[PDB]
Amino acid sequence: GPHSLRYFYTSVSRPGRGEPRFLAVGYVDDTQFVRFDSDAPNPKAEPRAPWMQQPWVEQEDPEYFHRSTRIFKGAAQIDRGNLQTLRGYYNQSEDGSHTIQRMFGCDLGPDGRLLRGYNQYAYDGADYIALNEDLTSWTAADMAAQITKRKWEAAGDAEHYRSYLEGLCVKWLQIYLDKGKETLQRADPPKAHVTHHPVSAREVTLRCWALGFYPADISLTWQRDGEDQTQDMELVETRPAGDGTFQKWAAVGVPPGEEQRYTCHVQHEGLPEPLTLKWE
Amino acid sequence: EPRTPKIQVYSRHPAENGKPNYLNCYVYGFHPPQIEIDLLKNGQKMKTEQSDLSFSKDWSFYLLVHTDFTPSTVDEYSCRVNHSSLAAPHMVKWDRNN
Amino acid sequence: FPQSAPHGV
Repeated sequence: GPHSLRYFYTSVSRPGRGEPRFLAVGYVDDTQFVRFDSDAPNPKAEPRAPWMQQPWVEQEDPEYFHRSTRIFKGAAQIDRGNLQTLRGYYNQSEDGSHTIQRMFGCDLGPDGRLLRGYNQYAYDGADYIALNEDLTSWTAADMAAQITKRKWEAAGDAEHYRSYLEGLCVKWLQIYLDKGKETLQRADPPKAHVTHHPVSAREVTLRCWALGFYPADISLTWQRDGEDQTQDMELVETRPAGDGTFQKWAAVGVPPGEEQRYTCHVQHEGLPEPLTLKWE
Repeated sequence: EPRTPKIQVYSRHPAENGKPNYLNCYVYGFHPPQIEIDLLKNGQKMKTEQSDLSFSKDWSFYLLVHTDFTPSTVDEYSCRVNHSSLAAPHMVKWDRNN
Repeated sequence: FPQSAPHGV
């Protein structure tokens, strides 16, 4: 199935309070595996999954962390420059805090070949420049980013991203999926139950719970006699349990006595077949 | 133009008065990334852990703030969030049904 | 395995 390797770079200026801070995190699918923080005393790339703390890493590259460290310190340095130049482009005072984000990686087909590369930037939370899926031209969001586009196009920067994607990106994603097989590929189903919560004479809340599922992707819906109630149900965002699984619920207010007319539907890649369940 | 954080306060496992559990405050969809997130027991700041700052497709940030707790009929739990998008700190009561 | 941009914006 379709897997992804994504790094997330955030730098934030702090006028007066000192030098910009830089944070990086790497994910495979919904699973974080590394972190970096330019404010840590002797700052290094740090494993943040168990399957990154295991001897295979040394064996594939004994310089894994030192190299990742080197690259994050580079990215951190470049972003300190980006924050100065973006002030200029936008004609901003030195006084306010601003933010540069970068999100990059690759998706793999079930073919297991490169499906798609990403390399995109935001400034103060808004779309700045993104590499197009040709992997040669950039989409500038505004007239500041157009300067960046002219510069990067003229220097052929896109090419260095291309070969990272076609080289290292796919290569390491397959390594991670292999070595992290038990965590990354082994997909825990939701354990689902319905709870019953009186509100008044007129409505009882039927809340459908999905707990302990990985990956985060799920569909959680109430139907009355086969008819979807999506427009008239309460559905929280999928939220992390804290143990690397996710939680979700969907609630519907129904007349008391009507409880067995409602069926909760749960679909998740970890289920042999879609769960259907009811009150008690 | 800042984006206002959404907040969910909930336990890792279904709450049982007496059983040590994990209290979670998930706060997501915010920008900029500077934010104050505390877990409160009877309105007093608990010792917490915070996830590594990350963000979504739309560039909005998300953090998870968590600690060990033991639910009890005597104790109130809440999450306090302050962000540039808010006129003043918002607090969200832990309810076991939430 | 990460990558840093060749040049600044």
